[PDB]
Amino acid sequence: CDPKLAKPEIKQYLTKLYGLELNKVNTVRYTGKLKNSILRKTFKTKDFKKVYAVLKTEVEPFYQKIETM
Amino acid sequence: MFLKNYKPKTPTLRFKRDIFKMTPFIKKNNIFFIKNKNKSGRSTKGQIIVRHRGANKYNKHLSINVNRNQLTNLAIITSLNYINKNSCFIGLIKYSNNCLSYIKLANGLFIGNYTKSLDKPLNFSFNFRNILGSFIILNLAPKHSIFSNLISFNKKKSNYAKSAGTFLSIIKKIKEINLFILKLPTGEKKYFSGDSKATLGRNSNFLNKFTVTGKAGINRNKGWRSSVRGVAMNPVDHPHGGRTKTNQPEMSPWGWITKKNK
Amino acid sequence: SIAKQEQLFQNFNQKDILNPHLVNSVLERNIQKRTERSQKGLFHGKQPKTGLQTCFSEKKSIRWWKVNVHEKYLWSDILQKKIRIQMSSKTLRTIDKYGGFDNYVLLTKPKNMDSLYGEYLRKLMMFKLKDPSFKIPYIQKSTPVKHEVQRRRKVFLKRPIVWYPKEIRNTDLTQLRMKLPHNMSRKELEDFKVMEDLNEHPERITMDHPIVKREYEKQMQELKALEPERQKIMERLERYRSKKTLEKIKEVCKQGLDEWENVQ
Amino acid sequence: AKHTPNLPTHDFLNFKTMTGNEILLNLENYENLRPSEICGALIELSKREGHEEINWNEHEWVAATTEHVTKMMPTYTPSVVCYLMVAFQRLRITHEKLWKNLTFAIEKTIHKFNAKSFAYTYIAYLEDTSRSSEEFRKKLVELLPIHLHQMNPNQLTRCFELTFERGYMNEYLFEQHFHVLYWRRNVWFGVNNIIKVLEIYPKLNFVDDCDFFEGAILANIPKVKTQLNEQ
Amino acid sequence: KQGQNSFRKRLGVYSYRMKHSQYHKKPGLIDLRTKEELKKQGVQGRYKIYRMERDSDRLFGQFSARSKFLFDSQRVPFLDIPDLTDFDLKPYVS
RNA sequence: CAACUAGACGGGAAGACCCUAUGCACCUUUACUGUUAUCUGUAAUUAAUUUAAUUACAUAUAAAUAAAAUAAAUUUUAAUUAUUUUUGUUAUUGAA
RNA sequence: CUAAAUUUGAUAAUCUUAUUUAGUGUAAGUCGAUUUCUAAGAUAUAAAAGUAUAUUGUUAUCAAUGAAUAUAAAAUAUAAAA
RNA sequence: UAGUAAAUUUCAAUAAGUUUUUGAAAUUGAAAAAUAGAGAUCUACCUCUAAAACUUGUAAAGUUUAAAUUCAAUAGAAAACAG
Ligand SMILES: [Mg+2]
Ligand SMILES: [Mg+2]
Ligand SMILES: [Mg+2]
Ligand SMILES: [Mg+2]
Ligand SMILES: [Mg+2]
Ligand SMILES: [Mg+2]
Ligand SMILES: [Mg+2]
Ligand SMILES: [Mg+2]
Ligand SMILES: [Mg+2]
Ligand SMILES: [Mg+2]
Ligand SMILES: [Mg+2]
Ligand SMILES: [Mg+2]
Ligand SMILES: [Mg+2]
Ligand SMILES: [Mg+2]
Ligand SMILES: [Mg+2]
Ligand SMILES: [Mg+2]
Ligand SMILES: [Mg+2]
Ligand SMILES: [Mg+2]
Ligand SMILES: [Mg+2]
Ligand SMILES: [Mg+2]
Ligand SMILES: [Mg+2]
Ligand SMILES: [Mg+2]
Ligand SMILES: [Mg+2]
Ligand SMILES: [Mg+2]
Ligand SMILES: [Mg+2]
Ligand SMILES: [Mg+2]
Ligand SMILES: [Mg+2]
Ligand SMILES: [Mg+2]
Ligand SMILES: [Mg+2]
Ligand SMILES: [Mg+2]
Ligand SMILES: [Mg+2]
Ligand SMILES: [Mg+2]
Ligand SMILES: [Mg+2]
Ligand SMILES: [Mg+2]
Ligand SMILES: [Mg+2]
Ligand SMILES: [Mg+2]
Repeated sequence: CDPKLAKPEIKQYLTKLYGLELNKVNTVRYTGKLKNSILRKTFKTKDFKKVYAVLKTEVEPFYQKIETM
Repeated sequence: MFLKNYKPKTPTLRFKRDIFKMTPFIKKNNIFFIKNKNKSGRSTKGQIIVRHRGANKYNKHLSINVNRNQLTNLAIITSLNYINKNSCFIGLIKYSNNCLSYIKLANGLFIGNYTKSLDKPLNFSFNFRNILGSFIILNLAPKHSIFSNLISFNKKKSNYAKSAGTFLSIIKKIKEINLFILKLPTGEKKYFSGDSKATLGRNSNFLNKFTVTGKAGINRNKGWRSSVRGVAMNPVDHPHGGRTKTNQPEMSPWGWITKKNK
Repeated sequence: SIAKQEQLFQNFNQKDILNPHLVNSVLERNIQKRTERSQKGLFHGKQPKTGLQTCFSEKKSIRWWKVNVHEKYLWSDILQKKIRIQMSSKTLRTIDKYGGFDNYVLLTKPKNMDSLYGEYLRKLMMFKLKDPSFKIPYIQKSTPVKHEVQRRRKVFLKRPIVWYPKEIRNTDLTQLRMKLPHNMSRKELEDFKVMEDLNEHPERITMDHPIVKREYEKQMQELKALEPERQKIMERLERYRSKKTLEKIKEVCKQGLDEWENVQ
Repeated sequence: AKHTPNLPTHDFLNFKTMTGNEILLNLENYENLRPSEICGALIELSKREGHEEINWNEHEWVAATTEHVTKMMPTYTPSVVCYLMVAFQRLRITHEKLWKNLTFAIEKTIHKFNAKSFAYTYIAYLEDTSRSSEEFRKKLVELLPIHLHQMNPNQLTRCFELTFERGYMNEYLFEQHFHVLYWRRNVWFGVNNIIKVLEIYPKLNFVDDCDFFEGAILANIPKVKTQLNEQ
Repeated sequence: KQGQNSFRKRLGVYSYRMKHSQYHKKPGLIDLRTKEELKKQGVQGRYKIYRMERDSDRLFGQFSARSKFLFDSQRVPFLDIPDLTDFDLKPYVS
């Protein structure tokens, strides 16, 4: 997500648009970490927010993780 | 209300003498009690303006009826409490309407005694035939008497004799113009009016004069820090400073003469 | 309009000259050469100055001249209010010329009267003429502010002088306070002379009298309301374990009652 | 912009300059305004020209304004109640449910009123015998001398007449409290308030054992003459 | 690590995690970097911060005198998203 | 190479004490000149009458004794008694 | 924490709180804060004063190191408790 | 442009450390062109002038461009991406 968002906006954003039933919604915020370019000038990355959407239904693990490799 | 001569079990208890502060008879309340910031001799801008002053373990405030005009019922005394800055006792006072307050007590009182305020002459207190420690008008008083907390007719608060063991003896009485001539603790004289008001009898703790601290830590725990001579000090810091401990004239650090005729 | 003090109030309305927050924006500013007091008052263009004091050996040092000031309250016949005013001795010299104060504010040019406060009063004094239905409840900087108590004693107000119980806090406790003669009623003045005479002749005091019969009933009711609190006290001393400390105090408290008996 | 006016934080509304019409628009939004804001809206209508010719009992929003108060009256602070009373007093308003919930909102708060705020009750409830019972009025008389001595002069003589015409006046109140003030504190009242006195003392079967007509009043009038007009 | 030092004073407070747990007051209503500058502006910065917290959209319900919070769904923004079933258009034109 | 330290007027601070410079700093005082606190006469603010007091004007507090302003009640908030203050401020004289 | 590499880690290094590159990871109706209350204090600040621009700041906002609290919610008045 | 002009004590800026003038602080305060003021203290004679307002756009640091005067990487700027 964009970290400006909030849960009750996320809730109706999904149920209206993708139309999937949910029991619970969670939220976690992260800060973009600092790194170094090739020429060794610093630059900060972007801040982002994570959402752990809990559902009623079953899910296939193709969306839950990456393939077994 | 009595002195304690201590047995010299230490160096500081050899000469010490202090008063029984009567903790069993002090039922403490949260009705009249504030503890303010301790002012260590400083302004609001933090600068010291009066020296030799600091922390006080015995800081408090207890609100008192110096002026007891507002009620005339008879009263008793339930308890007591001690004040530090003047080393005076006080006592609660329960009026017949179950009211409550603190007062300045006089010497010779204690729990169980009665006290009131008086609008009218003395024969018309059928209760409280004894008269000590009562709020009374100066005209409505005997020939001989002594007053301890005076409230002049042109005034709200009291400004004289508020300390321990003090009083104001009478020299004259002029009922014509209603003008009395009272003596102060120093000896000076002042015109007062018989429409004014005061208490009867000396204030509590006549016996502070017969006291010995005996320990520096009894003053440190009041807000009295350590003084320093002007002679140990360097010449920058004090106008006596130097190696000579003799000095014409004898001065103050801001610059002015302390000892006159001298 | 060449006066900088006129440009500021220039575009104000009959409705914006009342907003006190906005006027204070204009009176609490700083002008180029004029002081910050000289706009709070009506000096007639006068300001202090500096210069060089001298000596015998011709040394020199900064010295400050200053301007006379005459703090004063004046009444404006138009506005029907009093106004504080600081002013020089040239204003007094002139107010008598133009006649009254409401003509000084209202005939001078702002170039000579270099105050802002003198032009704020001017415009409040023209609108009142152009509309006598103009309500001016409060004039700005008209009078100072007086508090009740100092800043130190703001704390001690918190706790009550006498605590009254719930049944009694709001009743008429008025006959109970101690009564000086000028405060007290007609009947009580007459009763006082009766009380004033029998003090000298207590043989005449009996319960067969209205006043004494009136009082003795009252006072004995007060005593009877205290005996419960008395009994609660004497129990405390009774169940108190140490008696030497008690007998010690009674030796002291007697020393006070003896003095009071034999005063001299 | 330089030199801004340094205005406070509070978002309240100053009606004190607004025209009367500009007040009524903001009274449309009565459900949302704060109770301290209504007080400043209604009292000022009294100060605007043309409030006598109107009957505000029939005006739409002023009517609904009351019906919002009568619900939320006991929620309000004790100061506020004295601010409404005067406003509905000054606006000539009659609403039975209004004058019930005020009175029960005042028996609560009678102990937190300033003297000046005890007066505006003592007039409003005695200037009309219909706004309450007599039991409530008898309480007010039993509470008057608490606040009497400290009130304005113009605020006493209005409280001194409303006793006599209603008949609650006793010897206790007259000889202890009232007569002492006029007999000692005599011209402090002023000229417009002594006129009313001299029409009442004769009605009272009064004696003049005092010598205050000459010595207290008449001897002390010419110390005030600035107050005197042709009327 | 190298070259991170002076770059990190300059950011200052780029996140809510940094200071002690009792430092950030009314966090989400205003972005930190606009709040941390105003607090260096002294007095009017405080007043300006208070006026924005008052008039902030992202307060989805009033506070309480207690630790509990009041949630009003009417302050929540609304979305006009319709149903897309039986919708023939598609995001690319032939 | 291990080891020692007699000497390289041995290495480390353009070193310690002493003298000069028409150099500096801080401190002292009956060193020179001076500033200020502070004391003082006249004048302004300040008016009338009487023979220096009295009154008048004015400021404030108190006596159960008006307030006002700061969002929320519209008309000099001027009575009396006692006491306080101009032992002031500004220009000026001389001293300090 | 995981994977890969060896460049000033007081040696070496397949190792990593030397260094380099990338990726993963902190789930809250309650806890801990925010919020309410207030202390010391801060303050180009309301009103108002002082004054040379030589300054103040009884309001208001901010400010624990303190006090109380989870399930219906807000408020006036009173009393008691923590 | 009447509490103005001007005057007495002091200071300031006027080349002048002193004797003006122009202005300010304090104190006083005028006339009516027949009047008033300056002319290095005062007097006389004469001469000159009339003590109201307004009016000269581009000043300044910063960026960029064109040109002249200059340096060519221990120079030029602190910096040939560096506040
Ligand atoms: Mg979370
Ligand atoms: Mg100091
Ligand atoms: Mg000392
Ligand atoms: Mg010593
Ligand atoms: Mg020494
Ligand atoms: Mg020194
Ligand atoms: Mg010295
Ligand atoms: Mg020796
Ligand atoms: Mg201001
Ligand atoms: Mg002054
Ligand atoms: Mg931490
Ligand atoms: Mg919690
Ligand atoms: Mg060796
Ligand atoms: Mg050597
Ligand atoms: Mg030489
Ligand atoms: Mg108002
Ligand atoms: Mg003098
Ligand atoms: Mg002088
Ligand atoms: Mg591994
Ligand atoms: Mg290595
Ligand atoms: Mg390997
Ligand atoms: Mg390592
Ligand atoms: Mg590790
Ligand atoms: Mg906090
Ligand atoms: Mg804490
Ligand atoms: Mg010169
Ligand atoms: Mg020169
Ligand atoms: Mg001159
Ligand atoms: Mg001139
Ligand atoms: Mg000239
Ligand atoms: Mg000349
Ligand atoms: Mg010549
Ligand atoms: Mg010009
Ligand atoms: Mg090269
Ligand atoms: Mg090179
Ligand atoms: Mg270079």
